[PDB]
Formats: sequence, structure tokens, C-alpha cells
Amino acid sequence: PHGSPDWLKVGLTLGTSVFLWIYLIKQHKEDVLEYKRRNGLE
Amino acid sequence: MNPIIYTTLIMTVMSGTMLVMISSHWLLIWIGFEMNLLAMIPVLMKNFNPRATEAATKYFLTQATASMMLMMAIIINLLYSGQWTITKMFNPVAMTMMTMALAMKLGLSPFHFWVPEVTQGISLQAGLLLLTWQKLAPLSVLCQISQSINPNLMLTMAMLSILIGGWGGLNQTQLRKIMAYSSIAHMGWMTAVLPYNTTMTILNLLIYITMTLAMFMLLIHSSATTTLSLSHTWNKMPVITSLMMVTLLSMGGLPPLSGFMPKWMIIQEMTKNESIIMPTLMAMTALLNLYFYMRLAYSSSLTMFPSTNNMKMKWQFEHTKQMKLLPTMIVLSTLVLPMTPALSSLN
Amino acid sequence: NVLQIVRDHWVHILVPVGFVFGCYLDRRSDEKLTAFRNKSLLFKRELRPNEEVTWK
Amino acid sequence: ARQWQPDVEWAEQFGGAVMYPTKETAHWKPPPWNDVDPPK
Amino acid sequence: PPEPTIRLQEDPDPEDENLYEKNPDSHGYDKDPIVDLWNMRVVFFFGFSIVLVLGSTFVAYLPDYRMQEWARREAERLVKYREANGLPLMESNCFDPNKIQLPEDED
Amino acid sequence: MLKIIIPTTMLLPMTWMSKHNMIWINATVHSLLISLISLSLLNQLGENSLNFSLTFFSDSLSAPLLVLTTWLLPLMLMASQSHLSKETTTRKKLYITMLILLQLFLIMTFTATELILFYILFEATLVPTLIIITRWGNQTERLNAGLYFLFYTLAGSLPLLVALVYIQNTTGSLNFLIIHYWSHPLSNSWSNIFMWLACIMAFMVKMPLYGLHLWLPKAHVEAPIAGSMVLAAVLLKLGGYGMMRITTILNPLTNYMAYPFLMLSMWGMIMTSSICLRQTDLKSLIAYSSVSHMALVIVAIMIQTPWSFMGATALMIAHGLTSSMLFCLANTNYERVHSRTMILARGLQTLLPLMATWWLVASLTNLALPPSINLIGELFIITASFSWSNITIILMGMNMMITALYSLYMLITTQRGKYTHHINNIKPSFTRENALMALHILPLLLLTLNPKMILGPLY
Amino acid sequence: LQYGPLAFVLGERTTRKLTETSKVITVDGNICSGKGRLAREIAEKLGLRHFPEAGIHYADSTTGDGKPLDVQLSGNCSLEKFYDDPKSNDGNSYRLQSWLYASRLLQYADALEHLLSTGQGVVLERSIYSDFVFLEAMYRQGFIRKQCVEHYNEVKKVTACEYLPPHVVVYVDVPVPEIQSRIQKKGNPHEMKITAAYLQDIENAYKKTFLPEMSEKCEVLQYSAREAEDAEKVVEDIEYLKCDKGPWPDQDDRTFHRLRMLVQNKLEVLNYTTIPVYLPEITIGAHQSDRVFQKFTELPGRKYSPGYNEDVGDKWIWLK
Amino acid sequence: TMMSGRPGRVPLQFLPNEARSLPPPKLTDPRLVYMGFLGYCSGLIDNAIRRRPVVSAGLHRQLLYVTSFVFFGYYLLKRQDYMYALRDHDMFAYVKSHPEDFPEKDKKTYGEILEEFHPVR
Amino acid sequence: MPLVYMNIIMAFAIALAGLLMYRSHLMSSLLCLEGMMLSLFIMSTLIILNTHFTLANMMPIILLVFAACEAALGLSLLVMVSNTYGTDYVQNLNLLQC
Ligand SMILES: CCCCCCCCCCCCCCCCCC(=O)OC[C@H](COP(=O)([O-])OCC(O)COP(=O)([O-])OC[C@@H](COC(=O)CCCCCCCCCCCCCCCCC)OC(=O)CCCCCCCCCCCCCCCCC)OC(=O)CCCCCCCCCCCCCCCCC
Ligand SMILES: CCCCCCCCCCCCCCCCC[C@@H](O)O[C@H](CO[C@H](O)CCCCCCCCCCCCCCC)COP(=O)(O)OCC[N+](C)(C)C
Ligand SMILES: CCCCCCCCCCCCCCCCC[C@@H](O)O[C@H](CO[C@H](O)CCCCCCCCCCCCCCC)COP(=O)(O)OCC[N+](C)(C)C
Ligand SMILES: CCCCCCCCCCCCCCCCC[C@@H](O)O[C@H](CO[C@H](O)CCCCCCCCCCCCCCC)COP(=O)(O)OCC[N+](C)(C)C
Ligand SMILES: Nc1ncnc2c1ncn2[C@@H]1O[C@H](COP(=O)(O)OP(=O)(O)O)[C@@H](O)[C@H]1O
Repeated sequence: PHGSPDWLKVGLTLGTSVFLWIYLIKQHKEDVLEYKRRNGLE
Repeated sequence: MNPIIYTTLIMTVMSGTMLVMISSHWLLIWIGFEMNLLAMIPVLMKNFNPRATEAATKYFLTQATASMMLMMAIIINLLYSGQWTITKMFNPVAMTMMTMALAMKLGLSPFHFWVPEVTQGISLQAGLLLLTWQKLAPLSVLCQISQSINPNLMLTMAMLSILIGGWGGLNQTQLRKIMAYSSIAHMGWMTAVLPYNTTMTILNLLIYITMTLAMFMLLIHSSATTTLSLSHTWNKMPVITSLMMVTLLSMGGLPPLSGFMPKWMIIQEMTKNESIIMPTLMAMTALLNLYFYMRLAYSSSLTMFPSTNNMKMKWQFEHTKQMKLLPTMIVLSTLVLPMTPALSSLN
Repeated sequence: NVLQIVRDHWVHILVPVGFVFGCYLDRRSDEKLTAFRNKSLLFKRELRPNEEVTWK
Repeated sequence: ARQWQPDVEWAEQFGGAVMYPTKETAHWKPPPWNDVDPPK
Repeated sequence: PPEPTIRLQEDPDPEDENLYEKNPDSHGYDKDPIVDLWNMRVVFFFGFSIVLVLGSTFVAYLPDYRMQEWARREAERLVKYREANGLPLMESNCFDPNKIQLPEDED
Repeated sequence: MLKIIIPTTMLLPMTWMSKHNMIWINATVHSLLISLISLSLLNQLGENSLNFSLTFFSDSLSAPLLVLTTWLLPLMLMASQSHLSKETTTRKKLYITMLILLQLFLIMTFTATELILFYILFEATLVPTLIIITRWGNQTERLNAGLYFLFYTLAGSLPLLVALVYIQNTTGSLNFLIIHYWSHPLSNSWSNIFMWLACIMAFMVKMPLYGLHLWLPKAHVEAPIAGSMVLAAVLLKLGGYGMMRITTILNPLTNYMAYPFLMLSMWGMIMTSSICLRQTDLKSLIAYSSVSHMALVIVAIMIQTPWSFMGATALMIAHGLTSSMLFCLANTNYERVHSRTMILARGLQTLLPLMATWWLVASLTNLALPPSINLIGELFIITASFSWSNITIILMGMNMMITALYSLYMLITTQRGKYTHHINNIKPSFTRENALMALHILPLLLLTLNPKMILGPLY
Repeated sequence: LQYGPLAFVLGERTTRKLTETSKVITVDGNICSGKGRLAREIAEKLGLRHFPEAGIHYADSTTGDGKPLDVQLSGNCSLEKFYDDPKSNDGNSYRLQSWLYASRLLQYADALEHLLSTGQGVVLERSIYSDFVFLEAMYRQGFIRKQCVEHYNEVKKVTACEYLPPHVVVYVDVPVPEIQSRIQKKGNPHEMKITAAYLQDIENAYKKTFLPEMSEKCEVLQYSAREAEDAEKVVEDIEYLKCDKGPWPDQDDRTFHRLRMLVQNKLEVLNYTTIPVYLPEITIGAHQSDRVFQKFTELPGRKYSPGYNEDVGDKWIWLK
Repeated sequence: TMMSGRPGRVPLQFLPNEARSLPPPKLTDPRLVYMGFLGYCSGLIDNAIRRRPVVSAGLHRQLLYVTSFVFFGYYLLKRQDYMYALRDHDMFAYVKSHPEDFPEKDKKTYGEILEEFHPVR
Repeated sequence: MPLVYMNIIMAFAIALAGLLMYRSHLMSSLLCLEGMMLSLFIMSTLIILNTHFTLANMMPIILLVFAACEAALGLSLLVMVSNTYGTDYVQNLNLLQC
């Protein structure tokens, strides 16, 4: 109809994407360190 | 009906299925099937008209008969071994009664006759639920006791289902009957691999459910239940017809589409067991399904049919309700062939 | 005019960038098939005084 | 000069209750547009 | 018969358009003269000038990776050796018989 | 091999983000550049192959087909520019998308180190062609044609798939290299006979074999010009490539199993050549001529000698170019007359002389005039067949005579005689059409200078 | 929060909004009668909302901008041609009748939506009911075929079986000769060509098929030309009578929720106006359909959804 | 290979602890890139169905689709790799513990094996 | 396996066959289902009491309860179908055809 960009929904969407990406990066780093520690690489 | 009542009934259907899939006692599995049957009827009869009432009555009769046969098999198996746990059947007569009951619940041939009838009687949303969610519980029970099934009987019913779906879909102008016969053929494809690999059964179920969800949501969006009604869709929303055509190509098993993944894998699995003739007949029979999918694709997007004058008014309006999961369903039912080895996730 | 034809002729650059990316990907995929480098019976060779790998 | 597109007589092939009409199924009538029948 | 003898409301089939009418020097590519001329120019430059000439020259001068000259030089030196040493040119056995262990029949 | 695949994929975003009046120019320029890039796969080895990775490899059988496939797309764009002028921008972009997708599938099909990957892409090519035929075809029969073109193919292709997976259960691999190095003789058994048939019939139906050739005149007559071009130039050669690849595991059973197919081909080439003599449709005539040439290619592959394979490669390339040119000439006539009947527009040499020269050159190269590569392939196959049996020379000579007859009949009917009086809409030929014909014909006469580039891996 | 099941679950019930004044009213009468003035007076006096009679471009007034669109893109019919050549070879008469019925259906859905959403009553001219009377006349004068009226009957059944009829039906009774006098005194050259037989058929099929049928499910107030001038007595008559015979007293919250989901979604309202039944007067060829649809899409604010059209002036597109 | 009853299997555990002994998929894994591409296609189709400018309608929505597809694809790839590692582990252990069923065949060269020759004529 | 169990199973088979003929009277279909559950109850009770499996003394009750609930639903459906035609004849449900 006649609507402005819903800044609430936009903020939630951007925040969800940023949180998911940050969580994925942290998970990958934890996985790499755990694999190296458990297999005696570094 | 009241939206709260509708939500409660849907959650009761889902809770019955979950009770079937989480329990280890035959009585609790029977109770889950009973709960699912009980809460399913008003959902089919949501849009009150004599057709829906007739469909609900046919569905109730078939499913109650199947439940009675299931309880009979449970009692015979208990008689020949004092066991209530879902594992082995312990009797040839109890296993045959059980396979018959689960085939009637699934709609496998020769117990397929109710599927087109009920699907034509009910609306598109009820048909979506009926053809997607109602297969999870009988197939889970079959996956649990697959090592007991006589492969001859299961393979006979699977081949019969594939043949019947292929031949019965060729004669249909109604879209809901086409969906019902497609469901019958896909059930046949699923149950032909249970004796060998239940992982392939689950993979086929997932792919079929994705394609069926996309197809039903496209049919609801362009609210057509007839071939000629679907022929008018291009003059309002051609992109919907294009997506429908690609989805029908996927449903026919044409590579490199997603629908090619199950059959391929199934064929592959069946060749590891020195089974050659049956997969060949299965593929040659699935050609019929592809043929009537192509007829629908011709009628929908590849050619432009005559329209009516009043359609111009429809050009001025947009859908009030939109489906959140339709794009994901389309992409998943069309473009996941490169991700095939992920089936080792034992989906 | 710069910053105007770019918005109009930007599409042309894509085919060449795809070619460069494909060349890089071909080299990258090549880098993982070096199990027999300088190990075949036919071309088993002694390294030069300032050579590390016989091919890349 | 113009690509062929289906006309009314072509589209009417797909308007029956079933494909491939026969003598036994000739009397069959397509279902109502809304899935509601007269109560008589 | 009150019917109009008309099956439906349809556009009449149009007559095909001539590109030479609104534009002599039309090159048959597009109805816009500038786009037409530049489409001609790019087709001719990238098809005849670049691919057809430079590609043909590139194929003509492709290095001898099929090893025809190498094969002829190897054969020349091999013939030179065998003629001088009295050897019977090419041999009938492709592999040395001493490194073949035949199965005894003893029948 | 990704240096060719990635630009072809980038052709799609470049097409869809192009201006409404810049799609043809950009597509043509970048397709020509991709052809130039692909031209550097002709540097082949006398050793094994160009094994780029675990997924893609190049061969001197693959490289000429790849170069032809890349070169065909710009010509198809030029040919399609005319009859799609009154079309919406979105649908023109969709047509170009279909063409690009078909090129991508063909390029990946021809490299495809795996037999299952080859099968998947070999069947993926079936979808864009079907859409092109059934969507942008003019007549009402296009739908029917599509149905034929589909089911025939699948009728042969589903058994192959079964056989394929079966082989991997016994051999353990479907990689061409391991398959070739670890090949073992195929016993003379019923199971092996049916495995042989499953392996062969999929490629046999696509050549097409004489018995199974009915889909081809339908599909070619019904398809638009670009569809006809790609069907005659590249899609028919998928069967030949597949047979040459797969016959390595079918020995020695090929000696016995080849007899029915050899007889079908040697008699059906005569049959289809004679059919061409009584044909009222240009496109149908060119389609039947294609059937005859592919019958000769089938004979070559079944004989399975070095000269047979060299001749088959040369003939496949030469026929692709020649048949594409012939379809383009017929389409230039059709876009003026709108009839597609040979007897209608007559005496066109008096009205369009340069196009008459193009017609003459195309007819001469279809006629296998030496030293064209058409005759190089023809002669190599004929010599191999003569060594196979000296009585084949009768059928080969009859085929040559009938081929000359219908080629010159098609030339004389359309170009010679008196012009039809009531046809007054015949305009001078456009620069686009003349350039299209030249870009078809100059590569053939250049290839006759370096024949070893198209003689395959047994050269 | 657009209306739906969630709003109904949380607080939204339409029975609390009804204050015995909703009472949807529909005024009728002949072609040239003072039904519009009487309807407007009723709407002003009762405090209800007036809906001017639906025309060729009624749907144009509720979509995009309210400005009407071109005739070839909206309706593809004209009343002036129907008056000039009622027996035209292109089937303008039945195309006009069907488009007008679809407009009536859209306007009735809009009125029902307004009443069920706000509780305020509405006043209408000719509704989906009594729209057939013109059709009947067109059949008896020979302007349309019997297949046309059969297709009209099918569409009318499958569409009008879904709505609640008006509480009050108001009819203005004016005889044919004085209507004709009004027509000549009007001055419209196309309006001049109406015969007396056409008006007589309209009135006869009007008070011989529409009055008894609404008498059994609605409350009808017949008025003459003289006694329709004074709206005070009409308002008094409307207020005095109480509706307890129709379907309205049997409605409740869940039936109202169903109807409110129905009256929204104008696409689902108009679903059966384009049923695949091929009458030459209304079926349109594939080529013309494609051309006209492409022309409609190229309209300024019609390529995308209402809020996503840059040329009209919609901003912030990339964040919506 | 039915591993449903494999001993020491926690019932509803998506990724067991021992799966942490395996190298995680790289963030630039081609399969992760394909999952992101699938999310992008879903965003484009979402824009197209709702009649919005397909390429540039909602950037937040397309970003969310891509991100969610990448997230689920990463975890799915981990589970896939773990299951294949279990299959190989079990197969090698079974071959080790059953030496009589997988014998060491004698090494024979082609110079001492007689293969039938079939001339092509 | 005694003769009593076979007699009960044959009663179950007869009830199922009766449900399968469909002469008329969907009412009779519901009767056949109820006879089937009666035979099920009897035979399960006999098996459970014979083996002294104390806890499964629950399940006949349970079975009974659930079956009767089903019957109620079925009866309701019957009424509505009859409410359309005035009779419960099986052959009246011929509107939907395969
Ligand atoms: C092999 C794998 C590799 C390739 C992958 C291929 C798949 C990828 C994409 C998958 C799907 C996603 C997109 C589909 C959404 C559809 C949207 C659409 O309609 O298009 C309009 C839209 C523009 O038009 P618009 O003004 O916005 O609105 C017009 C309306 O949308 C509607 O317009 P309209 O109403 O005016 O016209 C109506 C039209 C509209 O109907 C359609 O447009 C059809 C849409 C396609 C169906 C999608 C199905 C789902 C996926 C199937 C994939 C199949 C592949 C398998 C092989 C089988 C081949 C079929 O329908 C018809 O005309 C009916 C007749 C059609 C003939 C029969 C139908 C055949 C369709 C088959 C198409 C298959 C390929 C599609 C490619 C994408 C096309 C946009 O097109 C686009 O711009 C989208 C294209 C993608 C944008 C790319 C942006 C990236 C560029 C910059 C980055 C550079 C990259 C590299 C980075 C580094 C560089 C430095
Ligand atoms: C068809 C395309 C894919 C669609 C799938 C739906 C996508 C959305 C699902 C979102 C994530 C769901 C995962 C649930 C979180 C934890 C699940 C965990 O607790 O359960 C595990 C189970 O994990 C799941 O089974 C794996 C789900 C992964 C499904 C994807 C594979 C599809 C095949 C590849 C096609 C490409 C699709 C990729 C794009 C989506 C353990 O199950 P277990 O109690 O031990 O055994 C019971 C099942 N048995 C009997 C079959 C063995
Ligand atoms: C109008 C009349 C003409 C006017 C002009 C008069 C002059 C005419 C003279 C030209 C024709 C006469 C023939 C004379 C031939 C001379 C050139 C020839 O000798 O070169 C050939 C070379 O030609 C090329 O090999 C063949 C052309 C390449 C073909 C590629 C096609 C272009 C790509 C476009 C895509 C097409 C797709 C086709 C699918 C495969 C053979 O060379 P070669 O003896 O070996 O060794 C070269 C030198 N070395 C020793 C250093 C290596
Ligand atoms: C239709 C358009 C073209 C389609 C493609 C046509 C090409 C397919 C033709 C198939 C090739 C031949 C099939 C089998 C060839 C083997 C030779 C055998 O048939 O002949 C004799 C076999 O004798 C008899 O022929 C037995 C078979 C008789 C039954 C076959 C039906 C005959 C006509 C049917 C033709 C229909 C073909 C199409 C079916 C849809 C040999 O005697 P014998 O030494 O004992 O057998 C040696 C082989 N062994 C060792 C494996 C046992
Ligand atoms: N269903 C219909 N069919 C044909 N014409 C109609 C229809 N409805 C309204 N009209 C035309 O609309 C015009 C205005 O309607 P009318 O009530 O007669 O005038 P007024 O606006 O003064 O009340 C009239 O010429 C009438 O014929």
C-alpha cells in the first residue's frame, strides 16, 4: 500500500544475518583449534 | 472453524504422528495412528460441502479398516511371541497383515483407490496436508520393521503402485487427481527400496515432499484446480507458470533436476543386489508420469491459451496472502542435484 | 564520460573477469595433484642449484 | 508471419472430465467450478 | 444463426516489416541505425579480424606436441644404427621374449 | 578447463543485465571471444590426453567438437536476431539464456571424465532444446515434435543408466582412464548381449539410426533456425562421441553384435538418400541428408579401425558445419517467402546472386567435393569399409551418386530456371545473412589446410 | 497488522462493532429515475457511506491511482456503442454486461468489507442482485444469445452464493412513458436511442422476478416517483422496520470472520468471473491477450507491487 | 550399511563429540558456495513472485537467505563428512578383524598371464 | 495354537469380508467394523489372561475406549452424509469417480 521501509524489520534482518555470520566464524575457529589440539597438529 | 480449534487439531495430527515415531510399544503406535485419524477428519471437512464430507467419510472408512488390521497383526504377533516392542514380526501371518494395513494407510496398490477420490473431494490445502504429512508415520513404521517384510509382497505392491500411478495419471484433466496418482507412483518408488536401504526411502520421501509442497503452493497461488483453469494463469502471472513448468520437469525425474536424485539412487541401490529387471521396468513406467507432466507443461507455460475479457480486472489486484516458504521449496525441488552425497546425513 | 558509461558498459567486464577467475581456479585445482611431481620414472630429475619444484 | 497459438477448438480438447472420451464416459460431466452441488 | 462467425477477439496478423524502407544501408541487424551499424562492426571485427585470422595463425604455428619431428629423428637414428650394425631393421616381436614366461602345455 | 566454463556461465548475468537494445551485440562479442579462448585446446598430445583435473579432460576427439560448439553460438545469435525482433526483451533474454545453457551443458558433456557425469550432462542438454522447439517454433506440430524428440531419447537412455551403474558395481569405477586401462574381454553371453544393447542403443537413437530416425525430420522441420542449427551441428554428434567412448568395453562382442546395425546403416543411407530425391520441403530434405551422413558415421564407428575413427571424426565436424549452413540458407529463403516449400520460390540466382554463390558452395561441400574435409571423412570411412568387406563399395558408390543427385537437385530447383512472377517481396540479402554464410564456409576451407586437427586421437 | 486469523484470535471480533445501524441498503429503480438522489439522501441522513453506482472504470478507482485507465486496458466495452448498435457483430453487449457484473461484485465486496471492518452501514445502487434485469432485457430484445445468459447464470450462481444479501431493498417505481420523457429531457444523444420495449422489458423482468425473490429474504420498500422525493418518510420507514427474517440474524463471530476473509482478497472474490467457458463475445485470443497485457504492464505504476514502482516516485526500494 | 544400530550411538545427536576429531570444512568450500548460491536464487525467486524488482528489491532479505543457507550448509557438510568417516573406519576395522575373508592375492605380471587375443578384422 | 483362537480370527475375517462386500448401508459398514473390534477385544483378552501378563490387562480397556470413540466419529459422518441424501445407501456416493 503506502508504507515506509519498516526499520524494525530491517534492523532485525540485518542483526540476524550479522549474528549468524559471527557465530559461524567463531564456530569454525573453535572447530579448527579443537581439531588441531585433538590430532596433535599444533 | 475457529482458528484456535484449527491450530489445536493440526497440533493433534502432528502429535499423533510424533507419538508413532517416538514410541517403542505397539499399543502406543496404534494410539498415535488413532489420534492422527481422529484429528484429521475436521481438517479435510474444513470447507463444508458435500464433496468434502464424502471424501472425509471415505478416508475414515479406509483408515479405520487399516487400523483394525494393524491391531489384528499386533495381537497375532503377541500370540506367537509375548512381545510388544516394535522390532521383529515373529510370524509370517502377522507380517502379511501388518504390510497390508500399512499399505492401505499409505495408499499403495492394490489399496490405492481412495487416494484420487479423497484428494479430488477435499480442497487444495487439505490435499497438501494429506499427501505430505500423512505418509510420515506409516513409512517410519515400515522402516523400523523392514527386515521382517517379505520382499516379494512389498516389491509386488511397489511395482503395482508405479504402474497404476503411471496409467491413471494419463487420463486426468483434474489437477488434484494428477497429484494423487503422482503420489501413488512415488509411494511405489519409495517402497521398492525398503528391503534394501531405508536411507533411500527417506531420501525419496524428502524429495517428494519438497516437490509436492512446491506444486500445491503454486496451485493455491494461481487458484486453479483444472487444466483449462491453469491454462489462464499465463495472462496474469507468467513467472508462476514458468516456475510450475520447471517444477514439473523436476517431478518427472529429468536430469539435472532434483527429482532425478531419488530414482537414480534407488536404481543404483537395487543394482548392488543383482536386481536389474525391476529397476528397468520402473524407469520405463515412470516415462508415463513424465508424459502427462509434459502435457500439463504444454498447457501451462510453453503455449499461450485464449483468455477472457474479465481477466483485465484481475490485472489490477495483488495477492493479499503470500507464502513464505514457496521460493525455498521451488529452489530445493529444482536445484539440489549437486548436493547429492549429503544423503550420508541419513536424512 | 567517466562514471556514466561505467553504469552503462559495466556488463562487458564480466566475461574477461570470469576468464581470469577460471584460469586462477585451474591453477588452484592443479596445485592439489602434485603427488608425483619429480617422481615419475620417465622424468625423475635432480633439482637445479636454485630450483624448488620442477613444475607448478 | 505469426507463430501459431492455441485457439478455442484446441483448448476444448482439455475441458472434459477425463482425457480420451469414450462411450461409457461420454455422459460424465465436469465437476462444478466451486466444489458445491445443488442440494435438490 | 445469430453468431458472428468469429470464434474469439483476435488481433489481425500483421504484415512483415521491411528494414530497407525506413533505413537504406540497413545491414539487416536492427531497426536502430546506430545499433545496426555497430552490430555489423563488432560482428565483422571479432569474427573475421580476430577469430578467423588470429586463430588460424595461432593454430598454424601450434608447437609440435604430437612429436612428429621427434619421432622422425628417433627413427632416423635407429635406422642409421641398425643398417650399420647389420641388424634386421624392425623386429617381429614387440617385447623381449626372454621376459615372457609362457605356460607349458605338455599335452 | 574452467577457463572456458566460467566465461560461459558469466554470459548469463551479462545477458540479463544488458540494455534492451544491447543484448545481441554483447552476446555475440563475448561468444566470439569464448570461441577464441577455446581454440587453444587444439594443442593436443600424441600421448594420453590433456587431463586437467579429476573431473574434466581433453582429447583430440573432444577438442574439435568443443571448438565447433563454441563457434556455433555466435552464428545462432546472428541467425536468431531477425525472427525475434518483434519479441519482448524478457523473452529474448530467455532465448539467449536457453542458448547459453545448452552451450554450457555441451561443453561439460564433451570433457566429463566420468560416464555418469557424461550421462547426466548428455541428458541435461535435452531440456533447453525441448523448450526452444516447443516455445519459439512457428507451427502447431512443434509440441508433437518435442514429444517425439523427448521420448525416443529417453527410451534409449534409461537402459544405459541401468547398465552404467551395473558396470560400476562390477568394475568399481566409471572413469574413462581406469575403464580403458582395466578393460577386460566381454564374454559371448545373453547377459553380456543385453548389456551391450543397453550401452549402445542410447547413442544409436541419437545419431539417429535408420530404424529410429523418425524424430529427426519432425524436430528439425518444427524447430526455429537456431534449434535446427544446434540439432544438426552438435546434438547429433553426441551419439558418435558416446559410441567412440564406450565401445572400448564392448569387445569382442562388437564383432557379432554390429551386424544388424551395420546392415541397417548401409541400407538406410541408400534409403534416405533416395527419400531426399522426392521431398517438397527444404528443411525435411536437409534433415534426411543428415540422416544419411550419420548412417555413414555409424558404419565407421561399428567397423572400429583407426581409419574408421579418423573418418568418423572428420565427417562429424564437416557435416556439422555444412548442415548448419544449409539450414541457414533455407531459413533466409523462408523469412522472405514464409512457405518453406522448395518448388514455390524459383530462379533466385537472378534476384540474389551472391546468395546463389553461397548455395553453390554449400551444395558442393555437401556433395563431398575434394579436397574438402567432407570427402576426407567419406574416403577414410569408405576405405575402412572396403577392407572390412569388398562388397560395401557398391552401397558406398550408390550413396555418393544419390547424394550428388539430390544436392544438385536442391540447388537447381531453388536457384535456376525462371523466377516466380507473383512473388515481389524478395529483398536484397542483408549484410548479416552474407556474413553468416561466410562465417559458416570459411572455417571449412581453412580446415582442409590442416586436416590433422579434426582427425581425432587415432591420427 | 493486516486482518487475518491472528487478529481474530487476539481481539478482533465484528459483532461488538454492530450498532443496529449497519443495515446495508440497496436502491433500485429504472434506467432514468431518481434512485441516486434518494440513495445519497438516505446515506446522508442515516450517517452511512454512499457507494456511487459501479461503471466501466469502478475497479480503476480503487487500484493504483484513482484515475480511470484506457478502455482497451479496462473493460474493453462501451455503453455508447451498446446504445448505438445494440446488435453489434463484436459482442459488445454481453461483454459490457459481464464486465458490469464483475464491477458490481467487486463493489459489493468492498461495501461488505467496509461494514464488517468499521461497523458503519452502506448504501448502494444496483447490486449483483437486480443486475440480471438488464441481461433479461438484452435477451428479449435480441441483443444477446441464450449462451450468453447461460454463462451469466453460471457465473452469478458461483459468485453470489457466497455473500449476505442486503437487509433493506429500496425500489423507486416510475412508469415507462415518464422515464422516456426524462430521457429526452436529459439531452444525451446515445441515451435517446433507447426504445420503449427495452425499458418495458427491464421494468417487467424487474417487478415480475426481483420483487418476490427479495420479499422472502429481504425487506422491500416500494416507492413511486412522487413519494420518493421526500427522504424523511423513507428514513422513518427504514428505522421502524426490524430485520429478523434473512440470514443476518443467524451470523456470529466465526461466520463473520469467514466472510471478512472472503471480502478481502479481491482476487479470490473475482475468481469465478473468468471461468474457462469460451463464448466468442468474451474470449480473447492469445496474441491480443499478450499484446494487451504487455501494454497494461507498461503503465506507469503497474510493473511492480504498489510500493515498488520507482517511476511513480517510490523510494527506499532496496530496503523494503 | 545400516548404521542406525551402530553401538554407542547417542539417539538424537546431530554431531557427536568424536566428530570434532575431523577437519572442519573450509569456509570457501565449493559446496558451501553452492549453498549460498541456492540462497541467492531463493531470494531472486522471492522477489519475482511478489512482483518486485528482482535483482534490487530487498537486500536485507537476500542477505538473510544467503546467510541461512550457508549456516545450514556448513553444519550439513560437517555431518556428511562425519558419516563418511564412520563408514570408512568401520570398513577398515572389519577388514582388519577378518583376515581370512580378504586374502592377499599373489602378484602376477602381464608377461606371465595369458590373455586371449581377439583380432579386429 | 488352539481352536478358539482360530474361531475368533475367522470371525474377524468374516466381519472384514462383510465390510468388503458393501451391499448397501454404510451403517452396516460401521457394524462390521464394530464386530471386528469385538473379536479383537476378545482374542487379546484371552491371550493376555492366559499368559498372566498382568500389565497388559490395561490394553483391552484402552482398545475398547479408542474403538468406541472412532465409532462415534463414524456415526457423526454417517448422519451428515444421510443429511445430504436422506438415506445411508452406499451407492449414493458416486459423485467422485476415479
Ligand atoms: C547449470 C548451472 C549454472 C546456471 C544457473 C541457472 C539458474 C540460476 C538462477 C535460478 C533462478 C533465479 C532467478 C529466477 C527468477 C526469475 C526472475 C525473472 O523473471 O527475470 C526478470 C529479471 C529482470 O526482469 P524485471 O524487470 O526485474 O521483472 C520481470 C519479471 O520478473 C517477469 O518478467 P515478464 O513478466 O515481463 O516475462 C514473463 C516471463 C518471466 O518468466 C521467467 O523469467 C522465467 C524465470 C526462470 C524460471 C526459474 C526456475 C527455477 C530455477 C530453474 C533452473 C533450471 C536449470 C536446469 C536446466 C534446465 C533449463 C530450463 O515468462 C514468460 O515469458 C513465459 C515463457 C517462458 C518460456 C518457457 C520458460 C523457460 C524458463 C527456464 C529458465 C531457466 C534459466 C533461467 C535463468 C534466469 C532467468 C531470469 O531478470 C533478472 O535480472 C534476474 C537474473 C539474475 C540476475 C543476476 C545478477 C548478478 C549480476 C552481477 C554479479 C556478477 C556475478 C559474478 C560476480 C563477480 C563479477 C565481478
Ligand atoms: C530434500 C532437500 C532437503 C530438505 C531438508 C529440510 C531442510 C530444513 C531442516 C533444518 C535442519 C534439520 C536438522 C535437525 C537438527 C538436529 C537433528 C538431529 O537431532 O537428528 C539427527 C538426524 O539428522 C537428520 O536425519 C539429518 C537431516 C539432514 C537432511 C538433508 C539431507 C538431504 C539429501 C541431500 C539433498 C540436498 C539438500 C541440501 C539443501 C537443503 C539424529 O537422528 P537419529 O535419531 O540418530 O536417527 C533417526 C533417523 N534415522 C532413523 C533415519 C537414522
Ligand atoms: C578472392 C580471391 C582471393 C584473393 C587473395 C589471393 C591469395 C590466395 C592465397 C590463399 C589460399 C591459397 C592456399 C595456400 C595456403 C598457404 C597457407 C598454408 O601453407 O598454411 C597452412 C596453415 O593453415 C592452418 O594450419 C589451417 C587454418 C586453421 C583453421 C582454424 C579455423 C579458425 C577458428 C574459427 C572456429 C571454426 C570452428 C570449426 C570447428 C573445428 C598449412 O601450414 P603448415 O604446412 O601446416 O605449417 C605452417 C608453418 N610451420 C611449419 C611453421 C608450422
Ligand atoms: C526397429 C528400429 C531399429 C532398432 C534397433 C535394432 C537392432 C537390435 C537387434 C539385436 C541384435 C541381435 C540380438 C541377439 C544376437 C545374438 C545371435 C543370436 O540371436 O542368433 C542365434 C541365437 O539363436 C536364436 O536366435 C535364439 C534367440 C531367438 C529369440 C529372439 C527373437 C527373434 C526375432 C525378434 C526380433 C525383435 C527385435 C526387437 C524387440 C523389441 C545364434 O545361435 P546360438 O549359438 O544358439 O547363440 C549364440 C549366443 N549365445 C552364446 C549368447 C547363446
Ligand atoms: N447492467 C447495465 N447494463 C447496461 N447498462 C447499464 C447497466 N447499468 C447501468 N447502465 C447504464 O448506465 C446509465 C446510467 O444509469 P441510470 O440509472 O439510468 O442514470 P442515473 O445515473 O441518472 O440514475 C444508464 O444509461 C444505464 O443504462
